[PDB]
Amino acid sequence: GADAKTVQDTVTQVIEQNMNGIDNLMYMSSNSDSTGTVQITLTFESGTDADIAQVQVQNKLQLAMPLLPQEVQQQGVSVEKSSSSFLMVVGVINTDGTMT
Amino acid sequence: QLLAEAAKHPDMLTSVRPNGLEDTPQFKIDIDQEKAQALGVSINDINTTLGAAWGGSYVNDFIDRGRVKKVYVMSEAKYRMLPDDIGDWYVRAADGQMVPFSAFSSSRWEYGSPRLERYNGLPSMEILGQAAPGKSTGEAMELMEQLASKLPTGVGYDWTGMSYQERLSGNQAPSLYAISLIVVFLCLAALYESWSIPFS
Amino acid sequence: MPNFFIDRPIFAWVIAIIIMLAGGLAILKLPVAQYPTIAPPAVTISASYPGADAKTVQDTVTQVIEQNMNGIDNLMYMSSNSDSTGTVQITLTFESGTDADIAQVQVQNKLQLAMPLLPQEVQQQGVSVEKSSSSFLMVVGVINTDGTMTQEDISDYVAANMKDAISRTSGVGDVQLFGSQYAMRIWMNPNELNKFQLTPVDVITAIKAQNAQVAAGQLGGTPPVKGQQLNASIIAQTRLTSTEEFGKILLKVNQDGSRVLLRDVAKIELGGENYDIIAEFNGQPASGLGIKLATGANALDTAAAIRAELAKMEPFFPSGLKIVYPYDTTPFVKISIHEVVKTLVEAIILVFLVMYLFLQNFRATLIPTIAVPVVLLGTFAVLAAFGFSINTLTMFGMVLAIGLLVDDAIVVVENVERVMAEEGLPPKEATRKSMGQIQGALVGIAMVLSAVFVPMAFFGGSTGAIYRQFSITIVSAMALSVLVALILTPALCATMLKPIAKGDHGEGKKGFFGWFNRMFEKSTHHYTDSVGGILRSTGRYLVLYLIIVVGMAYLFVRLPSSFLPDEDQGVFMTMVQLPAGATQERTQKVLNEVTHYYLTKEKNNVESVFAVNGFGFAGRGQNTGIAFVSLKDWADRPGEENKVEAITMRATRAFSQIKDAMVFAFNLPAIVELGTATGFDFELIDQAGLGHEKLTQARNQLLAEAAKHPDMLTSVRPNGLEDTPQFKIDIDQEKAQALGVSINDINTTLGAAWGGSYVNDFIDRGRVKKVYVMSEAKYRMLPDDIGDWYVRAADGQMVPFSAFSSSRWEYGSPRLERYNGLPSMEILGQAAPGKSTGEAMELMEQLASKLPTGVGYDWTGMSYQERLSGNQAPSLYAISLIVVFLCLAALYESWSIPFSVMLVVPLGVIGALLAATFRGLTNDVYFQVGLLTTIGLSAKNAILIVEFAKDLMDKEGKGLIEATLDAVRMRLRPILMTSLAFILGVMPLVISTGAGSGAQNAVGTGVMGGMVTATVLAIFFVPVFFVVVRRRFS
Amino acid sequence: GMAYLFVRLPSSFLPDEDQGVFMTMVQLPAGATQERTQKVLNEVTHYYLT
Amino acid sequence: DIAQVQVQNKLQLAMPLLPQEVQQQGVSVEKSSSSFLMVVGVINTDGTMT
Amino acid sequence: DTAAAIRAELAKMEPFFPSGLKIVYPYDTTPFVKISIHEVVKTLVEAIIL
Amino acid sequence: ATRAFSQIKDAMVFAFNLPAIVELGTATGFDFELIDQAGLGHEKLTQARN
Ligand SMILES: N[C@@H]1CCN(C[C@H](O)COc2ccc(Cl)c(Cl)c2)C1
Repeated sequence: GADAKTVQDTVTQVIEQNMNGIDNLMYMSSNSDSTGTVQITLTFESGTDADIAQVQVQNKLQLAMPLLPQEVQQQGVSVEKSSSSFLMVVGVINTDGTMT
Repeated sequence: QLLAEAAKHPDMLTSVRPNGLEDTPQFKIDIDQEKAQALGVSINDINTTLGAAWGGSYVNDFIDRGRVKKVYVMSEAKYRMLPDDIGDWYVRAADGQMVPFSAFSSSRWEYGSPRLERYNGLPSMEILGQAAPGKSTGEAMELMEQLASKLPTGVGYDWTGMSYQERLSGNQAPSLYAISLIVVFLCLAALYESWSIPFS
Repeated sequence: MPNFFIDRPIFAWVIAIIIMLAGGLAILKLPVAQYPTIAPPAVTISASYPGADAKTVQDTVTQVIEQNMNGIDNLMYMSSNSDSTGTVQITLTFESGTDADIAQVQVQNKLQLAMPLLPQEVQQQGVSVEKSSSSFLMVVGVINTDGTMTQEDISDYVAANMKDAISRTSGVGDVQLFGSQYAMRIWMNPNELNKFQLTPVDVITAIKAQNAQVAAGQLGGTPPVKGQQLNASIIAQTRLTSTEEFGKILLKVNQDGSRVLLRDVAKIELGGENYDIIAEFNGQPASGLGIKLATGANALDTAAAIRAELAKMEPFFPSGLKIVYPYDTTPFVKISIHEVVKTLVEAIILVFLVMYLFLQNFRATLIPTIAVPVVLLGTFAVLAAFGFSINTLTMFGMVLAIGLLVDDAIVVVENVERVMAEEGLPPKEATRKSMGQIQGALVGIAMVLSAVFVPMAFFGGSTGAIYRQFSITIVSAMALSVLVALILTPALCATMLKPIAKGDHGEGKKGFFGWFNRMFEKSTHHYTDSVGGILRSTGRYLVLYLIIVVGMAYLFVRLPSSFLPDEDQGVFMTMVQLPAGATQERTQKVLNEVTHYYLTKEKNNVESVFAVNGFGFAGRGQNTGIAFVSLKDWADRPGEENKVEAITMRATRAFSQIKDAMVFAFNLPAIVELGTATGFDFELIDQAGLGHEKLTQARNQLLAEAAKHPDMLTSVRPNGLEDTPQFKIDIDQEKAQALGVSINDINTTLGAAWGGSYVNDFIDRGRVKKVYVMSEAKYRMLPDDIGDWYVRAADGQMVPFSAFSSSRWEYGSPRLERYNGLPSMEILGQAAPGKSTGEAMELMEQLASKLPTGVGYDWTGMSYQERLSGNQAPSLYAISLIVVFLCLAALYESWSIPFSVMLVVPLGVIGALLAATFRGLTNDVYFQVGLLTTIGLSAKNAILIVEFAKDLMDKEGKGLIEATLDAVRMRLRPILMTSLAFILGVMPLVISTGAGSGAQNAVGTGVMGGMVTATVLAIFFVPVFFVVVRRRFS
Repeated sequence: GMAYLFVRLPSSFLPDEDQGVFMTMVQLPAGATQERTQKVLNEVTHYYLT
Repeated sequence: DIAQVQVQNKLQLAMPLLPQEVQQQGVSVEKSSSSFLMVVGVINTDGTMT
Repeated sequence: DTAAAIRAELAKMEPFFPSGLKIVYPYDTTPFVKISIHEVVKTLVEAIIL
Repeated sequence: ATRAFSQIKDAMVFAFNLPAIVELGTATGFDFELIDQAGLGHEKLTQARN
């Protein structure tokens, strides 16, 4: 329930302020949505240990966690290895038409 | 301006589009707190009413067929669509009187970005496009950066994702060729014990 | 193998080219830092609970966090401090080699699960887990020369405009703001609050209600009606933005209709989140950014990038804003690296000069000039491969290994030239014969030097980390030198050297060179005659060798020990400690006096003073302060009296006359990450819940007992604060209930007024900033001001604090310490002069054994490492001796001949000690590694002599005495010329007196003395050992 | 001639393949509702299936 | 180590949703064997402690 | 190694125990491991002798 | 011990030795899981297990 500008000021900038100084970080791209979502991707160099990169990103994020609004902590800020492409889509239909 | 310039080159660039959303209108609600206190309606009650009715409020969990699921309270659609539906929602006062939102609230229209993007910590916008049939992606990137060089001051560019890898490969190709040639030359000199055969 | 490359010079050239390319790539890619990771990994948990004393923080925060630090791997120990400023710091120290990231994430995760157990205020302020095992690469301060900006303004500007871009700079690992952003400060007036029957609770509630973000919803949101066309997001109450908006917050409306706003009962401004620390640069308000170097980064490049970025920022600064560098050790690092590189280059040039002086051949002099740089580049490549960086330890290790490198090159080239000038063979066959003579000896020397230097890498702890740099560097350089001596150098000798006649020893030359040749020939004849005379009476010289060994033991025992020399790094520190209960103003006056002294009485030596009033060492309060004094360039400070040593002692002597303040000026440690080399660190543990008072009594008893042993223990002092007066408020709860006053309101009013309360955030210029409500300073200074504060009752009447509470003065700890989860007190000391640290620790343990029941002890810091690595050296060096003996037996095919080599070890060592004894140096790391290199060179010379003698005895019918004489004759020249080259190369280090002169002198003095005595003694002691051994076992 | 050919040869990264699947992105103007997007999506589905 | 890190990174998302009483007791994430390495008991020979 | 560290910690604690308190090891499999490995070493030595 | 404790009518009492490796268990044993995978409930799962 927050504007993109407000969530960017309260969440995105605060988080990405401390995302510098991480090993083998090629670049970073973030976006802030009108629904209050903040999505920050840190792309590292090829051959980097993704587990170590995730641990370092967690270590850098925990410095900013107290500076985020209480509702953000309540919703939970997740740090995890990510991919940008779907391996597959598994759809489910109803051949009888009885299910909406 | 960059997109307009890119549209002028249909023979090289195709389907050049921005990977983002245009600025959307937003409905600003101004809740006057002193009027609410004068009418005897708590500000927390007003906030809860507005958020729950229009935005939906997650209350707590229940059990559906043995699975924990969420319970949501939200306004029915017909009372939630248009800006003039705000008047149908009332809030009880300390004395039990039901006060309308119009009695203590006003509204207006503004504009704002629904999705703000940043690259390397600076505001940015992502653009997507293809190379026209018969053209390569390298030529497309060359034309794109040529067009971007003619933008106002303080507006730079960069390549990301696939284009970043393509740029890196192109940049490091000549050094790869030189190093491989030197390695083969040294290997030949070592094996055949001569500087003549390596050069020949 | 040498024969393979003599016939294939181009293949050897290809190998050399590959080594050179690898070394160049490493040099372009190696990281550069002053020192490597020496301290054990350490993780600090910092939390703040504003307005609380040490005991409140300890009971509500420190103990709760400590009780949940379980299941974390490789933890050596844990310590914690809880200060009267409301701050708790918990340092967890892990075993060396522990992954810092894994330890940090484990600590943070165990703290995540303990977060719900902490007070809501601690959770709101946030608990930060950081890696404290590193130090600042640089400090960039920002001042205003116009006086238009306060400290808070400069800090806010730095946070908003400078910090982000500096953080984005390449090679920057962490940026810490020396200040804080703006905060919405609400300074409440108790009189005005009582006028309108308001309390701080009302202000907090109003701020929370009227400064918030409310989720509103969405127009046409899903699920929509069947004909919806418009979808828009609804915006509602948002955070306030300016002081005007906060001042307009409405607290109440009176019956007459007059409105009470926040501006009426409080002053609204943009201040700082905290006011404990006041930073000044030469008396002007200042902020700053501390910049830490990233892992694997180049310090010089990072500093250059930071300075370039600051220059880019400069044109956009407000009028009067200026950038300064209060603490910058990067110039010291640059000058040190330059000095080491220059030392290497001049060593190569001096080797060239000695080659030309002795051989009188130009193409002979080129061969070492090609070999040595190749070995150095290969060493750089090897260091890059093993994940090492270019630091002081590795660079000085390379400097030390120059001796062995030049020795190998000189041995090969000189032996080839000698064969050419004796047998008259052309270069190729002479090179073949020389390599056939020396190849096995070179391989054995490689094995022996590996045995000598590898055991250094297996020491434990921080000292082990320091000796592993030297071990790896010197071992890699030695291995590459030996490989080059078998691959490239023989090929160069075969391809480049011109033929020499069968009997040309240079006497036919004219000028200086002919005279030099004749002089050296007659000197060699005299030396051989004297050696024969010695071998006729070996017993007297065996007695002399026993005397030498006894003197070596004498000097080794009486040589003081140390870790690293102190350096004049262009900066030092001055700590001021005022009496308990002193305020910020008094500490500021003391700091201003210190700054005036430094900028007037030392204006030719001091560039700036960075006075930080608010925290010092082992404490943080209004009665402590620290000043960071930066010195001018070493070029501008010529002479002994203008260095950090003399300047600091003069400053301390001048400050000794300051009253009501203990002020001490001192130099930085060699490695700031560890304040080691200050004796022993001791922990006195409350093991039975005795309490703070009984622990204080036990500590006092221990200190009194320690004072009774001045001959063993010196300056045994507590590393903490004594109990200070505290103002106790006893709230009578029955009275509070009787008058209708809730205890929650009473406590909230008291804490918010006198301690300050963080309420919520607000958006200033697109940044979140905290909102604080505190009493205006006028009304929270003295006990009487307690009577100015009222609390509203349920009946609506404002009751004063005097109606339901009494007050008194008690004593309490302003700083509570814990070690390994138990209450503790830290005691620092050092052994008396002439006493070792181990025996001082033993006496401390004996004294502690007689302390009251329930009081234990532990050793932390450097004492813990000393107990870990105390007995390692003798065992590893016994293994080294055994391996060296086995390698020598393999080389010589004899069980006894090895001894004739192994006896050379004292001959060099004694000299080093003498050089260390006369110059006043100590047994530090540099001295020990230089001693090892001298031992290696002496062993190399003895090995070559014994190899030549035994080859003469075996492959020819020459006798023991005749073979020994001919061997010493053949080996005299290379020994002398190598010793001359190395001594001349290390002369600058001995004579150095500028920047980095401490380490340079430590490295050079021992090397000089050991080389001189080894060259003088071995040349007629090794033949004695060989002859005696061959006579006994035959 | 080799240098001339090298300089004029266009560059890319990897050839595009026919993987049996592709995507179609649809973006309506700002403020458009789910029903209009569904209408546009129904058109795209019709195109591919007719 | 990494398994525990990932498990706790997923658990801190659920932690806010757990009952406050559960949080006050302390949720623990551990990586240990299912069997006791040892049992260290404590008695009072004097019999003066319960 | 963990058992040895635990024993060292208990040895550190023991001097400060209240009078009568005493530690026991009702369940420790370490002695079995020690004796088994020692027995295998003894069999190796005896095999060399034989 | 098991034969003697079989006479205890108040409880199921079994004495047992641990295996060489605790986790491996018995070489002829199997561990089986019956899953309620249609939202049947606890009672229907109990009936299926019976
Ligand atoms: N955050 C507070 C506020 C102000 N800030 C001052 C810093 O203490 C700067 O003082 C120095 C200067 C040099 C070094 Cl090397 C170090 Cl460690 C500290 C502290």
